Amino acid sequence: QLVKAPIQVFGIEGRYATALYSAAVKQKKLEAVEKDLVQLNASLKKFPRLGELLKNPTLSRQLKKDAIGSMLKEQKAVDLTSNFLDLLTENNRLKMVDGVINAFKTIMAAHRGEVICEVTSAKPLDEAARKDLEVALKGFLKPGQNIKLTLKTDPAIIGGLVVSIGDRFVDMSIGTKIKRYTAALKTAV
Amino acid sequence: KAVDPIQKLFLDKIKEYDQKSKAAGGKL
Amino acid sequence: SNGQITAVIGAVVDVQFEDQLPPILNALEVQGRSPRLILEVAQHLGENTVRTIAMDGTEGLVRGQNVLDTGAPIKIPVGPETLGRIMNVIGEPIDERGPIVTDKFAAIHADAPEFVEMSVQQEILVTGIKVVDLLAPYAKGGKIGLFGGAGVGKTVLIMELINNVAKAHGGYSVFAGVGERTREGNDLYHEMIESGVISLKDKTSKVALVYGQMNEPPGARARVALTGLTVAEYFRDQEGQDVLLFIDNIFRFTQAGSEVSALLGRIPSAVGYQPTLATDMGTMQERITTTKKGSITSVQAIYVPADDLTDPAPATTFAHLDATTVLSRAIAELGIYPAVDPLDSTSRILDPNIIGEEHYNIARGVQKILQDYKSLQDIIAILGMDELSEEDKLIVSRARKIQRFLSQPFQVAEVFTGHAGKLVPIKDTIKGFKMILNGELDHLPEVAFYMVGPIEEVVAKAEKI
Amino acid sequence: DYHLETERAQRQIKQKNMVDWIVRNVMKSITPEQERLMLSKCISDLKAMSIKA
Amino acid sequence: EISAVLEEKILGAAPKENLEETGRVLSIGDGIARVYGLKNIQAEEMVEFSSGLKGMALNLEPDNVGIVVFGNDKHIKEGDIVKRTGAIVDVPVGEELLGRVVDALGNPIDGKGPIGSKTRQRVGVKAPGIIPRVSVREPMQTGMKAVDSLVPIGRGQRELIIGDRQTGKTAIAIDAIINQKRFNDAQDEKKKLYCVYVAIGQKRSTVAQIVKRLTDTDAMRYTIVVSATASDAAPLQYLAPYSGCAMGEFFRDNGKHALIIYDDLSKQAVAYRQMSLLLRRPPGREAYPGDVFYLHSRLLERAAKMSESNGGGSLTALPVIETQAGDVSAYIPTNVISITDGQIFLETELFYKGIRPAINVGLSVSRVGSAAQTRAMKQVAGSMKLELAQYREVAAFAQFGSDLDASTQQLLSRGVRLTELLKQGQYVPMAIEDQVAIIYCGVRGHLDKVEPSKITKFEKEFSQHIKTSHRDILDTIAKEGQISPDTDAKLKKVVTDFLSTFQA
Ligand SMILES: Nc1ncnc2c1ncn2[C@@H]1O[C@H](COP(=O)(O)OP(=O)(O)OP(=O)(O)O)[C@@H](O)[C@H]1O
Ligand SMILES: Nc1ncnc2c1ncn2[C@@H]1O[C@H](COP(=O)(O)OP(=O)(O)OP(=O)(O)O)[C@@H](O)[C@H]1O
Ligand SMILES: [Mg+2]
Ligand SMILES: [Mg+2]
Repeated sequence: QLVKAPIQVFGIEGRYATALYSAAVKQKKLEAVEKDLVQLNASLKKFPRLGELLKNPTLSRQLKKDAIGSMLKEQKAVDLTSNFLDLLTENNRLKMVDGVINAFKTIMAAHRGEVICEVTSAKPLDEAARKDLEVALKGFLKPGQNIKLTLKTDPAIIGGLVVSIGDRFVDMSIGTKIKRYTAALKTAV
Repeated sequence: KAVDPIQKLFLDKIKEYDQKSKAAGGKL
Repeated sequence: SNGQITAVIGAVVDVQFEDQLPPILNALEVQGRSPRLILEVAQHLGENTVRTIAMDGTEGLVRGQNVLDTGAPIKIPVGPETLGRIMNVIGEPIDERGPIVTDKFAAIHADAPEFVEMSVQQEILVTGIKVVDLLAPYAKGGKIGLFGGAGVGKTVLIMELINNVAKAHGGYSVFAGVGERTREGNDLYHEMIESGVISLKDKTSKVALVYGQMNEPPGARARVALTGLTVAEYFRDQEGQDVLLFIDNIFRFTQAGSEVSALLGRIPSAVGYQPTLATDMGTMQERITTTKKGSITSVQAIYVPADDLTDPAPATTFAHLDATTVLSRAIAELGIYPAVDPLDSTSRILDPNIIGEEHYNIARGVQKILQDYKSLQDIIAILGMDELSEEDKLIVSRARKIQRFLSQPFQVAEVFTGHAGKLVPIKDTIKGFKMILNGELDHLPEVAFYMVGPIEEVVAKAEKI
Repeated sequence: DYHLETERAQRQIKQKNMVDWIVRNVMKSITPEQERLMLSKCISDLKAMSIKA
Repeated sequence: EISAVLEEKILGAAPKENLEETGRVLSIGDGIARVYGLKNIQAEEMVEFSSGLKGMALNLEPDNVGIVVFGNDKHIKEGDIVKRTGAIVDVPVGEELLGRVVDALGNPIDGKGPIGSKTRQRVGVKAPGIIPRVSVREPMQTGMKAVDSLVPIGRGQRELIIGDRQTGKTAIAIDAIINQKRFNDAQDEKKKLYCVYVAIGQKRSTVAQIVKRLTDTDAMRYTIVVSATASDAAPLQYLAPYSGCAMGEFFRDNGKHALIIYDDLSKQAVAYRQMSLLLRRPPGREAYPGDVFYLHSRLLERAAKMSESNGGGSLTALPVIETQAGDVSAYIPTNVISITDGQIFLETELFYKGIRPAINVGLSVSRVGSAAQTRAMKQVAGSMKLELAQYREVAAFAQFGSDLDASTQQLLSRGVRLTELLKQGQYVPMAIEDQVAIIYCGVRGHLDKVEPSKITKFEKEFSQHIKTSHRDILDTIAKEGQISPDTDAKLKKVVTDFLSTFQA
């Protein structure tokens, strides 16, 4: 018996992430195992020598679990994350330690109900733009939801607004709108 | 019932082209 | 329990269940479909996911669509209520005559009858076709295969067998249209209602029609032969009847299995076929047999691809048949109809102790002259007829007379040929070939032997010239 | 047929000429106050679609 | 004028912006795009790429969606936006497509403007079953003497045009399209026939020359040309027979009658083999996939004659198959022969000798047969079929027959006149009354004194004399529907008068 994940994550890396999520939610360590995994991933990014050492297939797994154990005692990881990384180094699966962490981040984002929003504008703006954009994006929210907003700048769309949601997308931008109008001109008669 | 400003701009460019073409005697 | 669609690739659908997996060969029903879409479980993939084969089109299926487990394999109506009706692979009536109201149902997947339940008796089934009745006679209760390419004539031959055998038959008939023309299904259906074999007025019908044609998806074409078997198995077992089963054509069952097997993730076998070609065919063909409870006389048209008899699907079908009738394109291009190859058709009852000494000796005498003709044909082709003066020319003259006399006009081919159909008793057949073998008709022209049934019509045609 | 083909040829070159003239005139006529007005309309249309549910 | 059309096209092309469920391209190559997302997408649903290309959702997988691109895969990059169209793959259908040349998606390519169709029809509709069909009993008039007499085609039939390259397969199909002008111009709507020409894998210049031929002969008014040429992608050539079939199934399901030509299905099988091999599917015979039979069977089975409870319409298919060195025993032609209701075989040897159309009489089959031809043609072509068979048997004795019997010489002389009778020039289809009269003269012995080198000139002049001086004979034949012995005696007299007036 495994607890159903909030969203389906695919691949072998998603299988490990759902196994870790199910084990952490059967116990009461969902927030703890997320905190040390994020701190572990931040440690691996801040020290690329550790990432090259774990992904090295020449080194024996005893040296990998010792290096994992030495760098996880400082994280104060207790039982789940230590066994999770011991399982990753028992198999030849710690080459994608970034993959399982990213998949586990995706599960926990949907656990809190956060929906990723991507809004693209030609020029950055705030005050009047950001206030109404937050309310407009909040109108798509069902109860029990959070907004993860990512703002992008791109002059190739002339102007307008290219706003995307977790699965939905619109192209209300000037560049695409004049493009289909000119296409209508060429296909008029 | 507000129209698209790009559509209004496109109609203005059509009218501007038509006025300049009739002022040029039908020439390009 | 209740499952959800995980993956749709062609006719193969992957369904994931939560509590309990359905067994293999179980029938699953998709919920949000206005017509019934049936999935048949083929294998367990792990992680509580089963891989199924759809019996209809898979367009419009989304991932996560709810799938219900029926808890049983595909059950189809069986009994007297199926007589005169047309049903599809899943037993739904497609004759627009209302539902098939019956209390009897049977799963299309059943075990073949055991070794104890086998009948060893062999009796000759007289057809009225001279080449069939002489060289490869059919057994009354037994498996008959009609091998042939495209256009050599197998539907015509199997329609002539229906016209001759099934009209005067004390029992029931089942026709399984497997991957053939829907036009031919419409022609056969109206032929039955016109000949009285299907009665739309009362309950005197004698044939049940099961049709999954070449417009159907590969899942339906690979299971509709099993539906025709299940109707015929009920008549043999639960009623003790002598049943006729016409399948046209059984190659489409194997061909549709290869199309599904590409999507089942199997390593392909020889000539791109499924690895389970012989085992799937063997499971299907061993259910079509005569037991001690009842007898099934099965005639199975068998398409050969690219006119190749060494193709794995016809080659494995050869060992499943008592009598084989191989139709040749070279014979059909000579105008000889039916284009049965005399030196490639076997019967397994061509025995002196079964069909008689004179029947056996005439059949072996005919085959000996035709085999000698084939050996001499290379000299005839390059050099010419100048060979051995009297002896070899007499062999050629007799063999060409025999080849013409093997041809026969069919009653079902009378529409597009003009020649009246002939039903020839087997005594007249062996008498006719004995006259040719004895040399009593060497003076007749060989045109007189062509497309005439009895030997008295040969001499009457010669006198007419 | 000559007058029809002459009319069609003149219609085709006039259609091509007016297409490139409109494209050049639309691209060269970009104003920031109208761009902010179109940005506000895009936000309002996005807010209207969120309400429409 | 032009400004008003330009203005109304801008106002009519409203964007109608709304949020659409979208996906992201993971990997594009070999004509297959793997797309991340599209949770609620349907199987075989049409999608839109950001570049404007359409695609069909072929594989639904847990992590990705495999999409068959209807175009060149150089317009699609990894990370593009793929939008759901919300509908399974369909094309425009209707009478607005008559006179228009379109691609496999139904988009116009002849530059005559948009298509004002109000209806769309799926390209993957299953064929009609046993009950809605009925027997084929209405003639299909190709205008060819050798076809309409010896291989008669009916309405609702699938007749294969098979041969080698440059043997006249397109010539037969185009003349059949041109011939229907005499029925479409008439007021009898039951004999009206619409045409759909599907060009698969051909040259685009060849399609343009075909459209020019249809336009000059005014056969374009009732013809739809679906073009997926050799420069188009393999999915476009794969889709085009089903797109044209859907356009022809509009007429079939609405009480009208349509003729469709797939020129050619051998190139569609090559395009489908390319798609199958690029999808890593197991190759079979001649590297073809196992479902290459189901590729043509699900297509051709939609050509059917409907019952009176379904409107009485029909769809007639003329698939084209190109053989290699006259090999009809190959894999793909044997598949189509097992699907269709008979084949018309074209010989390279007859084509080299000047016999055009180079139809093999002994190897051409019409499974429908005489059930779908007129009484006058059936009564005369039955005798010609017997006489051509008699000439075929005694043709081996003409090689060395320095001295031959009078009966055998008569059979040889009659067969030569009948062989010269079936010859017919390109782009000149004949009315059924003209075909019946010419075949009747050659089969009764009227041409035994006419030299075989002057039969075609006799065909023009004697028919002209009948159409001018003896129109009462044609009126009697049209009223009776056959040939009476009294009309036989009158035709004997006017033939004797005509040959005596030409020479004496
Ligand atoms: N007994 C026969 N007498 C005369 N002609 C025949 C006979 N059998 C076959 N033919 C000819 O061959 C054609 C093919 O007929 P048929 O449909 O029986 O072939 P088939 O092997 O079933 O081919 P397919 O693969 O198309 O189903 C007929 O239409 C007819 O022209
Ligand atoms: N009856 C005829 N009279 C005169 N010319 C003819 C006749 N039939 C065909 N032709 C000519 O023969 C040539 C080949 O015919 P066609 O192009 O129709 O054959 P095809 O099978 O379509 O060849 P392809 O392989 O190019 O498709 C053409 O130039 C055509 O004009
Ligand atoms: Mg058949
Ligand atoms: Mg051609």
